[PDB]
Amino acid sequence: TRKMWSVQESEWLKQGVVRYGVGHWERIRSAFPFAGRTAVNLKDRWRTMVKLKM
DNA sequence: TTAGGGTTAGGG
DNA sequence: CCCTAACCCTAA
Repeated sequence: TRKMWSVQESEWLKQGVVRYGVGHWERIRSAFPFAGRTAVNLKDRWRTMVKLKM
């Protein structure tokens, strides 16, 4: 069953993009305790986030 | 391993 | 429901 991204999970992705740049999905995943999220999930979530503008 | 188009299932 | 966010597919 798919799982909605929490606000904490979302905030981790913003700080990861700030600290390491966009496209560095596997580097951002190792910098935060992402449980059950792959680097592709992070890439998809970011595209989702820029559409909703977050 | 990531980018970008495509797929799907669950929540608004 | 059914739209869209969370998924998948794959070239390079």
